[PDB]
Amino acid sequence: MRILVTNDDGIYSPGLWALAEAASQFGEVFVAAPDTTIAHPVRAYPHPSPAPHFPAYRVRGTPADCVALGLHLFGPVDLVLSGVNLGSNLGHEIWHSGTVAAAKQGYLFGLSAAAFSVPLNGEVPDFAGLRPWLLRTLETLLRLERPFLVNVNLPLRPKGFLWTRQSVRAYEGVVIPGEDPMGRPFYWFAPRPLKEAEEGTDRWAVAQGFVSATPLRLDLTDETRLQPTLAHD
Amino acid sequence: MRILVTNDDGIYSPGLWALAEAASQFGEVFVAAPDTTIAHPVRAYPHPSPLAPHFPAYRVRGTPADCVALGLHLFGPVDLVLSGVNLGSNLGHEIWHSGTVAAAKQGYLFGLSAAAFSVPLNGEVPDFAGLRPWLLRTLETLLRLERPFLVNVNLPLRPKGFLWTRQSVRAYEGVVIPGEDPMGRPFYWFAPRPLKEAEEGTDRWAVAQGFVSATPLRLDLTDETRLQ
Amino acid sequence: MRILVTNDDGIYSPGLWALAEAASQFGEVFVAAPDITIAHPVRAYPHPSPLHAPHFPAYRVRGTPADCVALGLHLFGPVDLVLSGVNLGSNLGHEIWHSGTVAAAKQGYLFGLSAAAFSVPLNGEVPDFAGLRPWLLRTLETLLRLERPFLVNVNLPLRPKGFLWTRQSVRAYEGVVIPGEDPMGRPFYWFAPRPLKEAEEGTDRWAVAQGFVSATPLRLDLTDETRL
Amino acid sequence: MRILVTNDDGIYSPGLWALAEAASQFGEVFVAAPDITIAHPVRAYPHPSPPHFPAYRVRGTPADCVALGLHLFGPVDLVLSGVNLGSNLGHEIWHSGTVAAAKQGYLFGLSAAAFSVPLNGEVPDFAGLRPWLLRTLETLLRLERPFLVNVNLPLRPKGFLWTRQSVRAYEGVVIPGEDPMGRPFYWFAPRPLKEAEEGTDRWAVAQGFVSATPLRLDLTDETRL
Amino acid sequence: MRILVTNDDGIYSPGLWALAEAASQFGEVFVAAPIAHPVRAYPHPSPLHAPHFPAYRVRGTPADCVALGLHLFGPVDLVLSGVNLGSNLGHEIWHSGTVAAAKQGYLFGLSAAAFSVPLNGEVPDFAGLRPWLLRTLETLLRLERPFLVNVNLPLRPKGFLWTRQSVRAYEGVVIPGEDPMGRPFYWFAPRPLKEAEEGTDRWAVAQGFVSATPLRLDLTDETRL
Amino acid sequence: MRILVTNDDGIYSPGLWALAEAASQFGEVFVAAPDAHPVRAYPHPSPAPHFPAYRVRGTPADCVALGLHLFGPVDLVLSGVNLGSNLGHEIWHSGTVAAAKQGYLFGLSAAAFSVPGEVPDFAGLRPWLLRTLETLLRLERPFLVNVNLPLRPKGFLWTRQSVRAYEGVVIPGEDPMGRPFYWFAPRPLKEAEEGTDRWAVAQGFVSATPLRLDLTDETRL
Repeated sequence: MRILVTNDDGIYSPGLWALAEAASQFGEVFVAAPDTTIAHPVRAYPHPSPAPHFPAYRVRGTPADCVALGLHLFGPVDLVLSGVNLGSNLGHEIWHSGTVAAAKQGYLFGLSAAAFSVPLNGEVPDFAGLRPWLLRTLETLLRLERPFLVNVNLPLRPKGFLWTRQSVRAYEGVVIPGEDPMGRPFYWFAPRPLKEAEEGTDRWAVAQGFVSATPLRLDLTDETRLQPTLAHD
Repeated sequence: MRILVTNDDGIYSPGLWALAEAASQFGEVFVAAPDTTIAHPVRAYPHPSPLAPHFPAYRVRGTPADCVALGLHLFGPVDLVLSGVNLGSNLGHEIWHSGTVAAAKQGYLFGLSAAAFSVPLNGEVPDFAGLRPWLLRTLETLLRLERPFLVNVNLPLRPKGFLWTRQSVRAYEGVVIPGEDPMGRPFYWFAPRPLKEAEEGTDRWAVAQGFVSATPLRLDLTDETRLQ
Repeated sequence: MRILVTNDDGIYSPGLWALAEAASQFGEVFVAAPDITIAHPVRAYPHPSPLHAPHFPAYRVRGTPADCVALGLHLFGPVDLVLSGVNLGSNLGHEIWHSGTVAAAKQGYLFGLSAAAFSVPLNGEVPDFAGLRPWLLRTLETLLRLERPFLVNVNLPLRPKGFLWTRQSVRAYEGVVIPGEDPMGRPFYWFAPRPLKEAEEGTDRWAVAQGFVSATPLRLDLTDETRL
Repeated sequence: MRILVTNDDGIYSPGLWALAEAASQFGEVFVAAPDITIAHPVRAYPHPSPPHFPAYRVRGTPADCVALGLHLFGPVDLVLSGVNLGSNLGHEIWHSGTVAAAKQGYLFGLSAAAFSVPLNGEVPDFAGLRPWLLRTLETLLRLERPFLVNVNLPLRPKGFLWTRQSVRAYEGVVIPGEDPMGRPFYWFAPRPLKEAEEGTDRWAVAQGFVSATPLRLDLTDETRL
Repeated sequence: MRILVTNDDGIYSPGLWALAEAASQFGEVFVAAPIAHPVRAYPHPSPLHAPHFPAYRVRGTPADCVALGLHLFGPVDLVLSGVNLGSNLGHEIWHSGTVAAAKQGYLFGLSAAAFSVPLNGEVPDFAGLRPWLLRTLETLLRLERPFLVNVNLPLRPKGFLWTRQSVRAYEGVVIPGEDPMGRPFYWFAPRPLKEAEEGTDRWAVAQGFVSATPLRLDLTDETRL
Repeated sequence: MRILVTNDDGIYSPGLWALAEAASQFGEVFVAAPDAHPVRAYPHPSPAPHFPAYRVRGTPADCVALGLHLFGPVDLVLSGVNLGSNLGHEIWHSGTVAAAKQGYLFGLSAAAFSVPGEVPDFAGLRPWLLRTLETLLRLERPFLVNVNLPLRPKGFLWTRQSVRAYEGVVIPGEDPMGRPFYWFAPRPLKEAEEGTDRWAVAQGFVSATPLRLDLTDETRL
């Protein structure tokens, strides 16, 4: 099988190259990464892979742009992988994730897809010690009914793997006033969750030391509110 | 009832004032809007509501989410968070990265009822003197629902109805066509297009039929049918 | 004229005797109501018709409503019309398919006799037969003018104020599946299918909703001549 | 595409899996089988399918299975009901639980097809009927949607045929008798006035032809309005 | 004295209202007739021919009737079930629905009795049954409490006997036969070995006496444990 | 000896063929399962060692009557294994139990077998079936025994029937739609006592309760 690897941090992110080297254990691997709805032009320049040579392209566009060009230039492609993003993509963060959107674009194009992320701020992800678990994870996804759309968060030092649901929490909008060093006022926006992540959620799983894998949906409709509204006698 | 009003087009967008005006008809309106992820600092300066009655307002040099948190601290408590009226649609796959929708969701995450308002664009501009009747009718409907609620609303340019809808979810084809600019440089045309037409009952379908579209949104992106 | 009357609620149901007394206005009445293709046994014992109206011959039957049509035609043969009802409960739209009341009539029609099923919408308040009698007589009068043989489904609201021929209501549906739980934590799904629009004028469902008795001529053939 | 498969015999019927298995040869299959309109509680339970298509046993009717089927698995593009052990021809179509489930599917907006094979004697050879189930399924999947067809496969199929429901007049044969314990009763044995007619599902199955009949939803007799 | 009258033949059985009227002669009578499940219930009119009884028609099992019955008319100190339109003697008790209701009442701490009468043949004259029906309740009411008795009234009582349940062995009589349409079948008509020993419910009602058997709830055979 | 096996879940229930196969290790087995009355039945092919089989268009009791006529003489009637419990009060309305009671009413030894979210792994239960059959086969005949095997038994135990008093909990409620109703969620006053079938299965033990046929309460006659 053939795999397209992209991300949203750039063609130089070591997480991009760690994902591609790991994807290569299961198939032909091709890379298309970002430079940084309507028909637009996209410039794509061949990029030499800094490991087993991977045909790569540097795209002047969005990650979704990469997936589309990556399928054109490298088709056929059976799977679309996005990451590994330097930074988590858990709970409410899934919504806005660029990494996730890349995988979602692949699913919308009919392929199977998965986003991979690791937490930042402090220690940098050690990709050598993460290779085993990256591999294990890929081996599992590859045993799912296709196509699939999955969101993966790997902790810094994984001890396991778990299928998770998204953490969904309420917050109290904390606004704390303050003044900068030179006198100018401002507001410190810092929302705190009203409770701890329940077990079974992606956030929990990563805090316990497990690779979290969440199957995503494309439909945002709240049918439990819609259906009753649409009913008649 | 106290209503916080915001958007993502800017304190200067007419869409924003059309909505605050319409919301006033149901309660005391407060406005907080963007100027143009974790504990971060944000600035906010008073702003005179355009002249229409006066609305306490603020321009926030941050995100629509910041506006919502900043509005609840500056005019709290609040009963409802309305975001829009956005100058561009927010149907289907677009809901995902909607700034307008982002603001409303923020209010929801704070225990409040919320709704985003969008009017389709890229051609002509909306007439908010004509849209007002449909806006009022829509708010009136929303306010009868059980609280809290999270609804996404799209209004066609000149509406002739109203439908509770579901999100249009469609598959695509990665149309990539080679080409060069009249100057000589090569490039790739990316033109994604849906494998089919929007279905009856979806938001996209409703709007194309001249109807206002109202979709109740879920916060959980988890696909439970692939988890169990 | 000879008339065979049955139902699918039982021989003690007042909905049964109301239709019998009513039919007794047009001819001699014989009753056969409850207590598979292969040949099967069926017991039938003489039953005393309630001594409150002109006593009519009757038989309690240890079988199905169709078994009833058959034994009746045999112990009372010959018969001109087979009446089934009055069913305590409605038999409208989609419901016509699995109706025991309609079924008995269809059976009579398949033996070459004219037949009609009578039902009255229930759930909550039970019918008042002294007041339905005029409507039973009026409906019966209307049916006896029809070219024979005929097969008709009749539904009468509790307090009718008119009569109308109707076609079967045919609405689209949505399967509402909302989760819940008994007072023991145990998980379960609440399932209630519901139509997606109001019933149309000219349908049985619309008529009774408006307060008009509804009558629908039925077809035996379920073949959709279109796709063939 | 995606397919929901059910029946009214239960989750253990060979007919059901002989259908799910043939269904998987055209798309993602999910099976929901059995154990009023007012809101009622329904419980489903994860059930191991014997290929491998996710499944559920539903403590409910077949309709319930289509409703639940879609909410726990759906969306879905098609509903399949069967194969029912026992035929569903002519007058029988009226009260078939097999057909009622496909019907519940159409009324929900999807295309639907109910499949059935005669019994009352010898069991069917599913692994030996696969030829025409796949063929019968190919023909339908190409039909203009949405559709609602009733399929009746004879035991040893030598062909196909679009049909019309056989509709016939009957004689209410009633012969008295008495059980061994001397008690009296009446034998009720209805029998048709004449044999099935060419073009009907009942005649087609008797000629060894797989029978499919498109079904209408409105029982209204327009030539009387 | 408050009494809940129920049954399993449904809200329109004359046997049910016949029991209520005999029961009202000894206290206030209330009526309800047909895991944690939801149950619907509606007000139902009592036959204006007898002194008004508050009644409900329940869309569930007779066990439900007793549950909802003690909730709506609570407090109740006696649950009577029947009069069933058919006997409930010997091995029949095990499976009787009329008995089940009374049983449910007992499980709830109340005393209870089930009443049955022979059907299939002729119809029971409750007016000509009211004497012994009344007398039977007088007796039942003198018993220590709570009690749980199965009662069977012959079509024309001329006495009353406390009885034991008839327990008989059977010979599995299966007689071959064929119907009119020519097809074969088997007649299963089990016949007991010996007759019904005297002192048994079956012997009593056959002599022409009302039968009353105190029932137990433990199905265990301690003598083999 | 000669063993007749039936159930009430039908001819395709793996629970019937698991009892039949287990019973074949003790005698010749014959099967008669459901889909003064008339009854029809048709030969049926067994899945696994070959057992003479029959599907009866009738009640479970019918299978027992019809099986003794077709394969008689028979010494033991085995009914099950039912998919779903049959403990305490439940015995009363058990079809599985009613089939065995039929064999008993006919002078034969009889036993009912049942197993309670998930499905039973019969290959793993087999050992407990054999072990349970041998035990039963050592009781004086005729006999009627009710047996419940938990999913993964860890013992055996001759039990009595659990007979608990209840409190009829009725709580008003209403469906999502709007239609109101009554919740009838009865509940036992106490917990299942030690040594009763229900308590026993709860402990993970196989349960076997000899059953009586007389429902008379002689202590009050």
